[PDB]
Order: sequence, then C-alpha cells, then structure tokens
Amino acid sequence: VVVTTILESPYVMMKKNHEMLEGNERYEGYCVDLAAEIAKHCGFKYKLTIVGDGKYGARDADTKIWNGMVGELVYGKADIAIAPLTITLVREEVIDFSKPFMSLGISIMIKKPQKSKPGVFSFLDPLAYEIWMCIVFAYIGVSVVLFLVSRFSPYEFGIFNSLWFSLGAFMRQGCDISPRSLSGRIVGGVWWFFTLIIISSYTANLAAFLTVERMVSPIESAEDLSKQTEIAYGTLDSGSTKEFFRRSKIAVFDKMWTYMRSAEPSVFVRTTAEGVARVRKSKGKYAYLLESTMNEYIEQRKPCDTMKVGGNLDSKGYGIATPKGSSLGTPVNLAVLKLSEQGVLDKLKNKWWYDKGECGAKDSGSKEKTSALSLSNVAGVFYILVGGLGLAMLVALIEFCYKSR
Amino acid sequence: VVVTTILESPYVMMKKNHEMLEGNERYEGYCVDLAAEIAKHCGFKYKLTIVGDGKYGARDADTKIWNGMVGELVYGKADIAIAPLTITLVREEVIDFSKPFMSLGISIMIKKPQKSKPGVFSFLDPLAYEIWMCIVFAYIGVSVVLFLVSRFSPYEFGIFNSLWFSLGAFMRQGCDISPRSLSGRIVGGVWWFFTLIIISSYTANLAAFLTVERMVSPIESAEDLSKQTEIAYGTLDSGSTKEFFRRSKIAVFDKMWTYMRSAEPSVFVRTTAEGVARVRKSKGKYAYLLESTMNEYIEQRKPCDTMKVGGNLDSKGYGIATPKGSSLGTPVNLAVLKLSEQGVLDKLKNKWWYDKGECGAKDSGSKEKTSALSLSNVAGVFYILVGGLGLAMLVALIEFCYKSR
Amino acid sequence: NRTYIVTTILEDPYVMLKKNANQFEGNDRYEGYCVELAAEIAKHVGYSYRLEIVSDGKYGARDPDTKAWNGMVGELVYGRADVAVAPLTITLVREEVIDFSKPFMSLGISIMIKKPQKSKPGVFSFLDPLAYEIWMCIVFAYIGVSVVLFLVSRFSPYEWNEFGIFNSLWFSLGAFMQQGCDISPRSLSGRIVGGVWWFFTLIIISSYTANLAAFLTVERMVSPIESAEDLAKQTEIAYGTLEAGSTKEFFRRSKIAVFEKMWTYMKSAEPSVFVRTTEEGMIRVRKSKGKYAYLLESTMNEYIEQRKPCDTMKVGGNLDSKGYGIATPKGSALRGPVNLAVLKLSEQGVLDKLKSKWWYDKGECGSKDDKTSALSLSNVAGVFYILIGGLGLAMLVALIEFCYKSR
Amino acid sequence: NRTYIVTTILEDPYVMLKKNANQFEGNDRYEGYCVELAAEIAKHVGYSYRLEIVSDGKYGARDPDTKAWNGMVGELVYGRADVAVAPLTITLVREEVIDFSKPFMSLGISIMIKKPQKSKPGVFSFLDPLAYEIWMCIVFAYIGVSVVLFLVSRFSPYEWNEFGIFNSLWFSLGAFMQQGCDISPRSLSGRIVGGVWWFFTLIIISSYTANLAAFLTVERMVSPIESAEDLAKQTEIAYGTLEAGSTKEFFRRSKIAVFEKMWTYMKSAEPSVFVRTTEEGMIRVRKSKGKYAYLLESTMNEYIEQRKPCDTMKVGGNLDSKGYGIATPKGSALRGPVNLAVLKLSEQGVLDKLKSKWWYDKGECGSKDDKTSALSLSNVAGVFYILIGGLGLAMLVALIEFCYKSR
Amino acid sequence: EKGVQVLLTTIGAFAAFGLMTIAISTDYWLYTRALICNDPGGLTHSGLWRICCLEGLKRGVCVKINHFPEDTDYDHDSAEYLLRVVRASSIFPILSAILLLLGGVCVAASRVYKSKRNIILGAGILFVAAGLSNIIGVIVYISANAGEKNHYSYGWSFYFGGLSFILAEVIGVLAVNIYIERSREAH
Amino acid sequence: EKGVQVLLTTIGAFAAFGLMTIAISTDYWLYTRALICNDPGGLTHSGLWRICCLEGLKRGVCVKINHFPEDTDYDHDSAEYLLRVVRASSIFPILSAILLLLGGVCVAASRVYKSKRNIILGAGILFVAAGLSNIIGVIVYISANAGEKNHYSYGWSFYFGGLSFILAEVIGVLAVNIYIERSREAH
Ligand SMILES: O=c1[nH]c2cc(C(F)(F)F)c(N3CCOCC3)cc2n(CP(=O)(O)O)c1=O
Ligand SMILES: CCCCCCCCCCCCCCCC(=O)O
Repeated sequence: VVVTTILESPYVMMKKNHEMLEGNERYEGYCVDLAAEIAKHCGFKYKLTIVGDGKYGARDADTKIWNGMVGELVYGKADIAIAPLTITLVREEVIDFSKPFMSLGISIMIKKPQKSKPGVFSFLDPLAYEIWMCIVFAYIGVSVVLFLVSRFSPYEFGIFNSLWFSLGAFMRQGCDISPRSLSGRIVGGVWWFFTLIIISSYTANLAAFLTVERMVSPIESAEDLSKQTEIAYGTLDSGSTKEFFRRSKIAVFDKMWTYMRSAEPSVFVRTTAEGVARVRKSKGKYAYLLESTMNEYIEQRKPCDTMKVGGNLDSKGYGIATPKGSSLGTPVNLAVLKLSEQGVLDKLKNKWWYDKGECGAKDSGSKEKTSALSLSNVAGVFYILVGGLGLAMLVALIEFCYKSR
Repeated sequence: VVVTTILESPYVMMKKNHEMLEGNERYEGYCVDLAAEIAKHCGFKYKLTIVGDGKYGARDADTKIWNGMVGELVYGKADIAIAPLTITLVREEVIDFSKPFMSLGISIMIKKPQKSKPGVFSFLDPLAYEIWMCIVFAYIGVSVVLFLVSRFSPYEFGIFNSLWFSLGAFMRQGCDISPRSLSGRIVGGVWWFFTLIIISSYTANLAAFLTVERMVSPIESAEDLSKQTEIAYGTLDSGSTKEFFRRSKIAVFDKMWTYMRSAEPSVFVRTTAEGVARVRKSKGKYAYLLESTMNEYIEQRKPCDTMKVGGNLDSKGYGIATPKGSSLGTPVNLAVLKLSEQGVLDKLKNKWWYDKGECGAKDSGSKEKTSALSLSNVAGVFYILVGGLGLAMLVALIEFCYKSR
Repeated sequence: NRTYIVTTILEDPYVMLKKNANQFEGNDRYEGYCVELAAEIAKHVGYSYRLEIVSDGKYGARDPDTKAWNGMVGELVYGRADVAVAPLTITLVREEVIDFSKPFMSLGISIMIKKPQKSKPGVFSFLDPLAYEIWMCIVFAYIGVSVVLFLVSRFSPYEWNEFGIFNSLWFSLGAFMQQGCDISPRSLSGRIVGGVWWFFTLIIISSYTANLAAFLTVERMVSPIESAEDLAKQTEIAYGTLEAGSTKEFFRRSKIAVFEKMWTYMKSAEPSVFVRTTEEGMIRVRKSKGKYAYLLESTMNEYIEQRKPCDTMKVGGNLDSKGYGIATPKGSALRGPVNLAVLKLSEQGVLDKLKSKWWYDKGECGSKDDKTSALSLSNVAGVFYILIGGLGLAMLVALIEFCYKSR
Repeated sequence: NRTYIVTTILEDPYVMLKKNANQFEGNDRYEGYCVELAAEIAKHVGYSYRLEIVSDGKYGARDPDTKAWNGMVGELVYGRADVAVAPLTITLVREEVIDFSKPFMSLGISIMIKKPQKSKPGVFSFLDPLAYEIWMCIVFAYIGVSVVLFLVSRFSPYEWNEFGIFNSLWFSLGAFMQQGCDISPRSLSGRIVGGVWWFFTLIIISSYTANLAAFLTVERMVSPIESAEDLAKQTEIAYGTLEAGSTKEFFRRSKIAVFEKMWTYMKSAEPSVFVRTTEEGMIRVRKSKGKYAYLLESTMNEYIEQRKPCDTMKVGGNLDSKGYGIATPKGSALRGPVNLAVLKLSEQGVLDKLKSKWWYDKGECGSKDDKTSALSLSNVAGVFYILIGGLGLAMLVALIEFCYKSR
Repeated sequence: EKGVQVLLTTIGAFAAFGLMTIAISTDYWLYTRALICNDPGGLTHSGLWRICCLEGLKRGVCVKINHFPEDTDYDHDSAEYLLRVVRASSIFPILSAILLLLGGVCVAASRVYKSKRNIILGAGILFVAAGLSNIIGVIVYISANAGEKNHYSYGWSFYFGGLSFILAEVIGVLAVNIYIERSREAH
Repeated sequence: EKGVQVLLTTIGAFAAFGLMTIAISTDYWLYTRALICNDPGGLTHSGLWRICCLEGLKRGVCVKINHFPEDTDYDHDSAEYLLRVVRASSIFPILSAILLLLGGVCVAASRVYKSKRNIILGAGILFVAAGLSNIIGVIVYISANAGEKNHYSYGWSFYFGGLSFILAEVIGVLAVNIYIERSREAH
C-alpha cells in the first residue's frame, strides 16, 4: 500500500535533512505520524507518495475526470490517502471517507491588537464623558446657587466672582474671597468635598490605566464583524469559503457576501500568504476568513502578530479516503476512532501546533516596564492652554476697542 | 522474597480501601511502588512484610544486638529492605546498602509568612526614615534662610512666620503672607517644588504598597538564623539531627547547639507532629530543624501554613538494603541507578509529594480584592493629632499664666 | 415499500412531546431538532417513517456479563428498529455493531460557569477605600479640633479675635479639603493645632487616593479562566462532572497532564464536586455564585445558556472532539443514502439553520450579544447626590435667614 | 605492602597544580579538595599512595566500536591505577565495570544567571515619570502664560495694576505648584488665563503622580525565575547548555514535560544557545546582561559564584540528583575500606569542612551574604540638591540686593 | 441669657456623665459571633468588660473578657501589649467621665464664689479634655477589636459615648463663651 | 531709557526673525537612525523639510521628507491626518517668523508717526502671538516624530527656535512697557 499525501504544512513538510538517508524520513508532518499509527493498527506496509497535481481532488464539468489525490485513489494509482482532504458529497459518491480525524470550520483572523498611538484628549479617558458634563453642570449650578444665596441673604459674590470661586475650588487653588454666611459656607463645603473625591478618582483611575494594559479586540464574532463596516473582509478568490458565502441563506453570511462583492478595492486575495500579509499590513483594518487549523498554525508561528477570533462559522471534517469496494476503509475507520478515544490525535495536535510553537503561551509576558509619559499623551492640554491664551488676548483687545469708543 | 518496610508517610500508608479487598494492596506508598519497580528488573517475587516494631534499625550498647528492620535483614527474617533507611557507617558494617535513591539533609521549617497587623506609625512606611529626617532638616533650613534673607535684604517674615509659611507650603494649605523679594521668592519656589515631588512620591509608593503585597521571610538560611535570637530552634528529643548538632565542629552548628542547650523552656519536641504544631501556632517565632523530605511533604499538607527555607545543612541518602551476601544486592544496586537515569524516582517523588498536594502551585490565587483601610492603619496619626491638641492647650495655659504675672 | 420504524430518545431539543400532546398522535405529537431532521432525511431518500421512542429511555450500552446491547443500539442490532435519528455519539464499540453516518453535529466537553452579572457599583461606593470607622472618627476629630482652636484662640482676656467657633469650624473644614480660608492662626497654640490637623489631612487624603488606585488597579487585572488550563491551575473554583458518563471516562483515561490533574482534584475533594444529574449541576452552578464550574457536552451548555434563567455562560473551546450520527444496522440499505443526505443537508446549511432555530430562535434569552475601566456616573453618584442635597439645604437656610431679620 | 597509584584529573578545586610547581615534585606538587580527601582516606585505611594524572585528561567513557574505556575508568579497568580519587560521577555503565564508593558529594543540574546588581537609581530620577519634552514645554508654557497675563492685565490705559511681569511669574509658578499667592486676577482675560493654567497644572500633576505609582507598582511585582518552571514558561531569557555532556543527555532523554520543553527550545533556537566550553557559557552569561541562563553542575556554579568576578548567581534547587564517588577495580581489596572511610569522613564533617574551605574560605568573593520597596534618599536626591542650590542662590541674590542700594 | 447658659452647661455636664457611665456599664457596645459560646460562633453582645452570648443553653450568661489570649512580653513586648493594657483598663473613658464630673462640680461652684471667673474656664478645659479622652478611648477600642469576613455591628452604649463626646464639646463651648462674657463685662 | 528700550526691542525682533528663519532652513533639528539610508538604520540629521544621512556612500545626500508613509482618509480620516498636514506645512513656525517681521515693521514705523502709540501695542501683541505659534509648532513637531528603543537627539536649529521664542516674549514685554510709559506720560 502507498499512502497518497500532499504538501501543506504542518501536515506534510520536507524533513530538516531529507537528502541524507531519505528513505521514508524525507517527509515529516502530522499526516506522516498518523499514517504510521494507522498502518500499525491495520498491519500494513506504507510507502509515501506525493500527488502529481497539487490541486486537491476535483472534477471538471466538461471532461468529467477527477484531478488530484481523488484521481490517484479512484484510478488505482494509490490505495489510501492520508491528507487533510475535506469530506464532501460529490467527493464521497466516488470514494469512501473515514470518520473525521479533525473537525474544523471557517474562522476569522485579525491583526493582534497593540498599543495604539495616544490621541489628543486622551487625558479625559479615566473619567467618562457623562461625568465631565455633569461636572460642568454642577459648576454652573453651584455658582448660581451661591450667587442667589449671597444676593438674597447677604451677611462680593456676584455671578462672575461666584464662578471664579467655584473654579478655583475645583482646581485646588483657593480664592481671594470666601463665604461668610452659613448657606454660602454649606455650598462651599459641599463643592469642596465633591472636588476632592473627583480629583482623587481621576488620579487613581489614571494610575490604574497606566499600571496594567488591557487591550480589547474590536470584534469577537462574525455578527459583530457583520454589522459594522470599518474593517474589511477577505477570502481566497477561489475556494470552499467563497462558495459557502456565495450559496449561503443565513442572513449574516448573505450580508457578508453582499459587502465582499460590492466593496472596492477587491477584498479577495490570490493566496493565503497574501491574506495574512494584508492582515499584518492594515494595522487592524483587515479581517481574513480561512480554515481554523491554518489560522491556529499561523497564530503559533512568528512574527506572532495574528489571532483567531470567534467561533467557527461552519463545520467540516478531514477524513482518510479510500476507493469504493476496497478493504482498508473498514479497518482505518475503527483505527481513527480508537486513536480519538485514546487521545493520540489530541496529542499530535498539541505537539505539532502548540509544542513546536515559535510563539509562546497565552500569557507570554506581563507587567511590562512602564514607559515615561510622552508629549503626545498630554498635547491636548497644551493646545487647550494656548487656545485659552489667544482667547484671553482677543477678549482684552475687544474690551479695549469698546472703551476706545 | 519479602521486602521489609516501616510505616511512615508518604512511603507507606494504609490503602484507602484496605478494609475491603485488601489483597496485597493493603499497603501503598512511594516505597511500595519502588519495590515493585525494582523487583521487576531483579526478576523476583516480593511480598511486603512490615516489621512488627516501628523502629528503624539500631544497635544496643549492652546487648550488642540489632533491633528493627536491620535486625530482620541481618538475622535472616527478611530478604530485602525498601524502607527509607539512611546510609551510615554502623549499619553498613553489618549490611550492604545500595546507591542512594534519594538524597536529603537537615532543613528548616518555618511558618509561612502572613500579613502582620499594621503598627501605629505605619503611615510612614512608604518613605524611609532618612527622608523624613532630611525633610525636617530642610524645613528648618528653608525657614532660617527665608528669615535671614527677609531681615538682611528686606523689600513680616520673622522666624515664627517663616516656619509657618514653610509648614503651610509643605502641607498644601497656602499662607496669609507671601514673599515679595526675589530671594524670598526663590526660596519659596524651590520649597514648593520639593513639597510637590515629595508628596506625590508618598502617595505613589503608598499605592504601590497597597496594590501588591510582598511578604519576605525573616530568615533564609542557618547563618542568618543563628545570628539572631528572636526565633527558637527545635530538634526532636532523640534523633540523628540532635546528635549531628551535638557532634558538630562547624561554628554555626556549635552556636546552635549552645543556644539549644541553654535556652529555656525546652525547645525540643517529643514528636514531629509537636514540632509542626509549635511552628503552626507560634505565629512565626518557631523554626523546626528536621529532614528535608518530611518538610517538603508537609509543605503540601493542610492547613498549608508552613514552608521550607534555605538549603540543607548536611548530606544524607536513603538506600534500599539487602542482607550481606545476597544475590539481590547487585541487581537492586543496578536497578536504582537505572531508575535514576530513566526518571522513575523523580516521577514517584513528584507523584507522592507535589501531585496529591492538598495545596496548589506556588500561587493558586493572587491580587485578591483589596481591603478597605482600617483605623489601625491610621491610628497613629489620630494619636499625634490628639497629643498636639493637648500640647496646644497646655501651651496656651502656660502663656496665660506667664502673661498674668 | 413499507414504513420504517425510527427509534429515538427524549432529550431537549432533539425530541420532546408537543404541548398539545392529546390532540396529536403518531409522528405529529413530537417536536424537536431530530424530528425535522428525520423529515428532511426521509424527503431526500423518499421513505415513509413511523417514529417511536426507546423503551429503555437511554442510549446504547453493553452489559458486561450478559453482553446485551441496551437502548437504541439494542433496538438496531436486534431488528426492532431500522434507523436511529438521535444524538447518538459515534464510538468505537458502537461503530462495530452498527453503521454510523457522517456527523450531523460536532461537539465536545466544555466548561459552564456562573454568568458574570452587571454589578451595580453601589451608591456611596466612593467611601469604600476607607472604613466607616475612619470617616466617623474624622468627623469627631474635626469637631474636637474646631473646639480646641476656638478655645486656645479666644479664652485669654487680653484678646477680649476672628477665631470664633463658627469660623473655627470653617477653617478646619477648609483645611481638610486642602482649601484655605481667609483666616489663619497667629498664636503658637492655634498654629500647633493647625499643623497637626494639616498633617492628619495630608496622610488621610493620600491614603484615600492610594487605596482607590489599588482598588481600581486590582479590578483591572482580574482575568476569568477562559480555558481549562486557567481552571486547572487555580484551586479557588471547584469544577465537577457527572458521576456516570463519558466525561468521567475521558478524564480517567486521559494521558494529557491537565485532564489527569483535573481528575486528581475531582476524586480528591470534599464535598464531592460531582453530581448525580445534570439539573443538579446546573442548579449548583447557579447557587454557588461562581464557586462551581460544570463540565459537560457543549450542546447542552449552549441550550442551557439560552434557557430562562439566563444566569450561565460557556467559556473556552471544546476540550475534546466528538460527533453525533444517524445509525443503521449492519447490512442495511439506508446507510449510503442516509450519509449522502446528511452531507447534502450540511452543505445546504439545513443543519445550521435547525441548530439556530431550536437553540436560539426558540431561546428564552434570545440574545447573542464595552470594557473600558473608565469611571462611570454610577461610581461617583453619591457625591453628586450630596452636592444636590447641600445646595437644597443652603437655599432652605437662606430662606430661614431671610424670614429671620423680619424685624 | 606497596605504594598504590591513584589516578586523578585536573579540575578546579578538586586537583590543580600548586603555585610553586617547580619547587615541589610528586604528590606535594598538587593542591585541592581531592588531594586532601585522598590523604584522609589513606590515613583511615593506612596505605601509602603515589598520585598520578590521567593522560587522556578526561573522564571515563566507552568508544562505541572499539569498546575501549578511556580516561580514569580505562586506567582502572586495565590495571593502570588502583584508585581514582576524583569527581567521577556514578553511572550505570561505569558501576558495572568498576566498584564505586558511597558518594562524597551530592550535586545536580542547576541554573546560573547574571547577578542582580545594586542598581543606582540615578540623580534626577524623580523626572522619569514625565519625558524631558514635557518638562521643557512646561517651562516655556509658564513663560508664555506669565507674559500673556501681564499683557492682558496691564496694557489698557484705564488701569495706568498689581500684575506686573514679576508678579505674573510668581502667580504662574504658585499656580503650577498648587500654592496660591497674595494676588488673583480680577479681569475676565486674566481669569481665563488663570483657569487654563490651573487645568493644565491639575492634569500634569495628576499624571506625574499616577505614572510614578505605575512605575513603583511594576517594580514591586517583578519576580525572578527562582526555578526551572519559571525559566521554561518565559521566552525572554535564553537558557543554554554545553553541546556535549551529560546535561544534553539528561534533557534529551527526559520524559518530564518541562525538561522536554527546555530541549525543544534549545534545539529550536538561533543563534545556538549552546556553547562549546563552560568558560564560554560563563562569559556569555556575564556579557549578555541577564539575557542568558547557563545550566550546569551545581558545584562548578558555586565555585564560579565564589570566584572573581562576583557577577553570577545560582538560582533554584538542583534539577536532578547525582553523586561523585571514589572508584576502584572490580575485585579490589580497597573497596570496602574506602567506602567506610568515606562514610566516616561524611559523618565527622570532614567533607563539609573541605567543601567550605576550597569553595568559600579560598573564595575571592568571600561573602555568603533588605527588600522594603520604601523610597530611599537616593530616589529623591536631585530635589534635595535643587533645594540646596536654590537656598544658596537666594543668599547670593540677597547679598547682591544689599551691595546694590549702597546709595 | 447668662443664667440659662449656665443651666444648659450644668444639665449637659450631668447628661454627658450619665451617658458615659451607662455606656461603660451596660455591655452592649458590639454585636458579633465569638465561638466562646455555641465554627463561625454564636451571636453575642460584647461590651467593655464582659461578653454575653445569647444563643444556646448559655442564654443570659455573661463571662468576663480577658484581653490576653496569647503570649507576649509582660514587661515590654511591643506596642500591642500597651494597647491591650489600655483597652483592658479603659482608663480613657473613665477619665472622660471623671473630668466631666469635675467640670460640673466647678460649674456648680461658680454660682457661689461668683467673683472668681476662672472656675468656668477650668470647667471648659475639663470638658474639652474629656472629649479628647473619649476620642482616644474609642480609637483604642476599635483598634483592639481587629483580629488581624465576620459581620459585626455596634450597639447603643457606643452611641451613648458618642453623644457624651458631642455634649461635652458643646458645654465646653458654652463655658468658654460664658467666661468671655464675664471677662468682657469686667472691662 | 525709552530710546535704548526701543533699540533693544527692534534688535531683538530682528534677531528672533533671523534665528527662526535659520532654524526653519538648516535641517539640523533631529539626529537619529532612519533606515532610509544604509536594520537599525544609518545616522542622519533630519530637519523640518528634508532628511540628510551621513553614513555610507550616500554622504551629504539630502532627500525630501514625505510625511505620508501610510494610507489614511485624505478628506477627513482622524486627527492624525490634520497633525501630519500641520507638521508638513509648518505653518506655525512660518507664522511666528511672519508675525515677528510685522512686529519689527510696526516698531520701526513707531519712530515716525510718533504721535500714535497703539503701534507699539500692536507690535507687542504680534510678538506674543508669535511666541504662542512657536509653542504650537514645537509641540506638533515633537508629537509627529513619535513612531508609536531608538536613541535620538536635537540639534541647533531646535534651540535656535527656542531662543527665538524667548526673545519674542522679552521684546513683547519691552514693547508693552514702552506703550505703558507713553500712555502714562499723556496723563
Ligand atoms: O479537500 C480540501 N482540503 C483543503 C485543505 C486546506 C488545508 F486544510 F489547509 F490543507 C486548504 N486551504 C489551503 C490554504 O488556504 C486555506 C485552506 C484547502 C483545501 N481544499 C480547497 P477548498 O475547497 O477551498 O476548501 C480542499 O478542497
Ligand atoms: C524661567 C523664567 C524665570 C525668570 C525670572 C527672572 C526674573 C525677572 C523679573 C523681571 C522683573 C522686572 C520688572 C519689575 C516689575 C515691572 O516692572 O513690571
């Protein structure tokens, strides 16, 4: 028996030193160890054989011939095919698959989130915008209440000086006048407490922000990726993923197909390497759609700047093939079932993907040596300051010109 | 063949379900599995035979007779031993040991450090005492310099008001007077910058202290342990540890022996359980000297509040013994080395010490929900405040009386 | 040219008795995922089917001594039923005696935890950094400081000053908030009092800011397990499993380190983490408030997550991979057609549509779907309420001051 | 009734040529741990010994094809030498062909890292939380704010105020330090300027405090590896090993997960973490500044840690357990007496005394021996220096003001 | 009015003294679980001197508190020994009560010897000192209750002590103002 | 003296203008490694308009800076597009130089038309506005250099711009004081 295969890492890849003592060790991969295990279980000798035509088994409409590993099996060139061959209806009508040895589906690859460049007005981040607006409203209200109280029940505190007192209190600067009546003093004391709490909270939450980094993915599913339009989609220009979107009746994938067809420039790529590169380039504006196993493989390969997000959109399985009427299908099926029950396939999956992993674990590192704050972190407050200075100049000139008349 | 053995966890313990279906599995432990594994290589049948006495072999001076599992081996009652029996000269002169299957020594057991109750004046912790003294010196110096500058080169600032200005500046309270001259203003500016930096540093380091707890062991060796005397030293009343200290000529252990003989009450315990209990209840004021294996075992036992520190003060080994002249001696000697090279002994060590650890890893939980500050954390500043109020009252009355006359 | 007997089991949503059971009879009395799947399979194969239930009410299994197959597997082997449209897991032993189809569902062992609810921070949570004892002792120390200042500033006849009791209260309050007032003590006694009060306020306010920072930093570094390894390493959370089932099989016969450790912890525990039934595990997870994690089939976890109450969530990926399939007896004529129909339905999206319908569309929760750590108005609401109340009290007191002075 | 030839190897401190090699000959030419150990063994056994060095300069080993033992083991097997007093590890293959004694030293694989030095915090490290760009832009914004305030407060003829340029500078400086001055603006323009400056200062100072807190908190949660597992999990630190030796044997033939992972990382690396010689590994550790961890015998690690330079530290416990022993030929008469002598010396403490003498007493570092995280005067020294300089400059300026006004 | 001011001062002094004595001698300061009466423990209302559990067969049984359940250097171990000694003695609450009594005595004696006005000043000083002793006492009490999530609550003796502090400060203010009025009148 | 004050104002205006023009047109603002000239890159002294690398065969070769090495919404992408546009245009340094020139023109014209005193006020306003534009310019420059441990340093054009700011503020103060003296004299 000769086991047909195909070149697609990490399933089949040339050995580190294949020229020397090539034998059967010129090839290594997940499929190779799998073939070893199932030949041991089936009690047969196996000699590997790459397929002449790289294209995975398919059937031409006009010719009606099968080109690939399927062609090799159906036409007697090979007995068995141990490769990531997807189980499909048309492909089963001619050969007998086994029970899946790995289950997979369509999944989303995104650029790994990284510290984004701080934006002007990021100094407001520790507090929610609603707190800021309520702070402004409270400033107006406290100034107005103090003015009313001072005017109606005097023991100095006009609206202008009332606003000045409140602002100086909020900034921990003190004023040149303080209330002398019980009501004004109640107002002042309560405003003072408010300012103390609010400023302590701002400083504390800023310390929290600067101590621990916590990045959040823009998307976590296809639905989330479906509704928005900021990020762009992407599939191989010819494959099962594009067909699945093309033929789908589920609303989300119908919308996805609509966007992918309409969108210009074209989102489709010619090769998966092109897709991963485009993902790595767009700095988080590109999301590729591909098979889950490849996505995990890449995620565990350097430069380690991509991740899989969400659950698989579809369900599919990879199964060992065999031509109709053969004798190896029945034992290899029970073989794969036995391996799954024992834990062998899980062990190989962990050992080829996670172990042998150029990248690290999920928690590769933490508690990064914090960096000094940069001007870009506080540039907005500089801009605000300079604008206020210009506004003060303008106001003064306006007053001077008015008094000149 | 019958393997002699002793009851000592985790080497021998009664099986969980020995009452029903005892079979040969009534006894389980590290040494039972070891005996099985070695008899595998030796090619002999083994039936466990716990010597009736629980004592590890020893020889009586008057009788000149051997009692224990050593007595069982020497007198022919047994064909082999597997229990943890240290390799020593006297026992080797009558029986033949194997190469050690675990190496150990004398070690220290201390209660695991825990958060101590905060002391009054713990609010000074974030800053070193030298910073506080230099702060006081800087306050005096800046007040004096401002006073001199205001008197010699005036443009209000006596020594009293100079000190008041400096204190109000350090506490972020302002003052009723500010300098008008360039020199006084230079003094004020540098003092202001100093205060800003120092208070920000205090708050920041306090936040650091309160967000990550960091417990440090008082002792990390036997030298450091011997130098101090706040903690007491425990050794079983009769054992090899006590005799080692008695016979020792190394300076540190001579000091330790002197201490233990002189110290009152008795630091010795009659049993190991007593020593571990004294460690667990003495709130970190007891350190028990025992064997490293037992210490490591206990470190993964509930309530899991004790730990081993430092290295080992001696070198000893446990070796499976045979009666002199036996054919088993050489095969077991080769078997122990075989297992050591393969990793079986390490596997069993992890199996019976770390696995089945009632405790967890080095850190099962971290960054617990931080607790609100308690009055005991800030009670010293309350005491200082009340004392200052009393001092103010006293000073006022003194001035009143003096100005009366 | 006959009706085929389709065995089945009662398990939501796969098959379950319809609400109007009395009204309907035959195949029409049942509803679920697998009845409609059987309908589609029959349509694709063109065979008339009579639906029935397994008497044993359980899935296939072999008695050790008797060597007799029970449940649907027994029905198929002994000729009682022709097809088995149900969540019958594909296994080595079963596949030997019956002919499975290709999977119509992929699943595995998965984790089930108490849902992280949207906690209400609490009005007056801005006091949490300091114990209420500190706050109240602060109030009483404020009163004492004010009184002592007034005394040491006004008792001496030679001064009779500006430091009355009201202005002493005002000075002390402004000192605490680090907002000076128009007056400062000029005597040594008053200045001693002011100095100690100033030191007190500095320490207290720095402590408040620092402990609030600690609170928020710690709340910002909390990470849920999100996986089995995270679940395994920690021991705070107790994670159970059904005493009898393929899950215990998987964990006992597991060579992988983490699953072996999980078994070690499960067997070595008290009270027994394990439960007799799945309803028991679900209620235990719901009651224990995050202290319990239940390991079970992914499909049931998803269904439960969609049932009312909505207080449970699935985390992580499936630990192992399995599959449900339609089974027929060895040598049957429906094996090939059934497998082709299953694949036809899978490609067409029929199975995904049925899954969505019977898991989500019928879902009571009916909700497939903002981490910022920025403080919200709920975190600081109490201080706003205090502000409003103080302004109201101030207007009221001004009104009183106006009514007074009527003469 | 004859002299016994004791083979040996050159390895510090076990055996090494004395400084006055020319003056001395024979046994007296050598000094070290094992020469004195052999002296003690001979005394306990009462035999006269002539010491010799192994010609091969290497420890025993068997050629695969030739099946010939090399080194000291070869000398013993072939009758060249009677005893082998040296750091000859106890192994299965050797023990078959020679008779080992009980160990006189216990050791294992251990971790060797760049010593954590007492870092100097740095004068003017109190500016680290903010970039120098922020500080300098603050200075220039201060100048600009002062000038604009002076302008908008004094240009109008109708006022000619108290806001001259000097007092504007003073007001701005006090605003930045959150210390008000005796004057506040009364116009709308001056008040706008003051408000924006106040906001700026609030944000900047809160940022300084917060980032300093972050710095110190992060410096307070840093944990050195202290173990192999900590070393294994992280990938920042590269950990090597000698290309040829029992260490590589141990890591390749290791069923344990962490050692297998260590081998996986070591083989899969570029540039090759491994080194040709141990001196190479030591120098690489010293140069790489914490990026390298060397795995080697514990005894050599300790000796190196005690040699000059003192920039290397051993961390963790020994990974595996081995032992050195005195070896003799099979059937020799010295096996029993030698084993008894070794045990005698171990109980008497002779071996521990020799270890301390030749590892620590002769140690260049000669130092067997306060984590607080509290800030030290070195952390805030620059601000003290600024204070002193400002006081001096103030004295000088007062002197100038005094010389001026001479008329 | 001067007369009503003195009357309020005296009434407040006597009320504060009574409140403080009641607080000292009632045993309802703290509510908590102890385990001294039948794992978590049994509900019990502790006090300043004795602890009284109210669950089980030991209902209404009041057993003395010891204040020394561990081993420490009797001569001088650390600040904890001093804290426990002060908490056991309760010299600060007792001192506050004593000072309030003396202040009331001085206030009453001011009615006679009406020429002397420093009596009222002494009374005010005593009242203020009593308030300070009360504050120290409560701080000591709360600090000494810290073991090292057990729910606890405070009873009416605690709040009686608080009322005593408040009234003491009030009557000290009144006495100082009275002394000021007297001195100004003589001028 | 009024005359020397005006002379200092004019000299300072011209010096500030010259310093700012030189800073704009010298290309020694920043020293760093770029990789636009031959992994870490080659030493190069950048500027405000062009970057000139000084290592390798491309010695003394000054190539223009682009300010747009990525893809962004030309119409309105975000604040980064506006920042890069302002940095590329360098309208703020140029505006500061223009305003300094106009202020000097006004100061010189004040010598004639000596009756009018608002000319000096306009000059001071222009100087202060020039300082503010300089500050905005440097903030923009520094912010736009942030990539997202490469050592960098600043050259003498940078510090010339700083000197220009300082002198502009100084001469603005002098002009305002001159206007004040003139107005007071007419009173
Ligand atoms: O049988 C089939 N097995 C396949 C296996 C893989 C992989 F699993 F990686 F080996 C891949 N792609 C190659 C890299 O880009 C993404 C996935 C395509 C496969 N296709 C073509 P499809 O029809 O478009 O799915 C088949 O037909
Ligand atoms: C970093 C900037 C600080 C520079 C401080 C230098 C002091 C300059 C003071 C100039 C005052 C001369 C004018 C006095 C008041 C006036 O005429 O308006």
